[PDB]
Amino acid sequence: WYAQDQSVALSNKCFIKCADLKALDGQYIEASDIYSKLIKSLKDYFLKKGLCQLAATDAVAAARTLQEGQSEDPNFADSRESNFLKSLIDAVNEGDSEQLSEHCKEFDNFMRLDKWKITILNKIKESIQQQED
Amino acid sequence: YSGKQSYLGSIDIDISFRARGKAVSTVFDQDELAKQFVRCYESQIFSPTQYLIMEFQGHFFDLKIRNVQAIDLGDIEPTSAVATGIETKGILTKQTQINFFKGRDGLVN
Amino acid sequence: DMTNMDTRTRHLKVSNCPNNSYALANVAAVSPNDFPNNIYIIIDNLFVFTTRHSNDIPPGTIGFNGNQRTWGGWSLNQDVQAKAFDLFK
Repeated sequence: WYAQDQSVALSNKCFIKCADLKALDGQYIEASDIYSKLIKSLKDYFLKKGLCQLAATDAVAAARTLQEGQSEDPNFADSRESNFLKSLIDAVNEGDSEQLSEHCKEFDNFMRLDKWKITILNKIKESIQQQED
Repeated sequence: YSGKQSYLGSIDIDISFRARGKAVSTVFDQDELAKQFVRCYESQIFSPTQYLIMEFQGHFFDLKIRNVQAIDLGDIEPTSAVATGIETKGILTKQTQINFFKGRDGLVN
Repeated sequence: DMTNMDTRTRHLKVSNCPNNSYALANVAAVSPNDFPNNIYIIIDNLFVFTTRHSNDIPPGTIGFNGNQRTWGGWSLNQDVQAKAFDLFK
């Protein structure tokens, strides 16, 4: 309804709430799509998109989201968030859950992970450990 | 597509532990892996640089075709060079000269 | 009771354990039509296991956990020979 009213900022608040609740609810793909709409805070949107993709065992789409943000948005290219996302993708491709944990602790040390990121990161770790088992 | 070079004369596969924290240093026999690989993937078109997952001894391995040598059925002496490009293709057979090498992990011996 | 049993060899497939509780149970899960319940069976004349009736495994197949495959030098879907056992003799 806001998007019809051309209220971009409010509509963006709304789709942030929708995407966060969807991602917490296991609808990772749909949340990633809403994050694509929100992208089209930007650094944060890129991170979250990749994270949902990683919760959907979708490492390649996370890599593309990273590449998209790096090429299109210079502030995201050099950011800590892009570095965190590449490190997570590398861990996921490596099947290395402790490396994922280490990267999480580093990023927590420099940029506090809110409860949402912690939940999604735990889901990603669990998917790695399940593949290991 | 290939016309005559439709079989594999020699196929080299780099074998890695998918789970490298679980690694084992013992000497691996290429032939056992060859038997099970052919058993699992007989009569299939293969090209180099192909990522695959393969189970062996409860240890799962990523198998990456390094290079493919394509020969026709009838060459007593393999005259086709060991090619690395994706263009070369051949169907796996028991007589293929299978060579195995250090995986993406570099841990397998 | 192990006095009377069909000791005939069978060709059975290795498979993933049906679930973790079965792996903990350390009992070869077999269909009722395969062999009796609560009896010791040998495999390859070397690996001894305790049968237990299990409806999720069809006749002609045996379920194994990871440790047993590790011990036995086996991959999944590997065809093995299974026979009855009787340690006392």
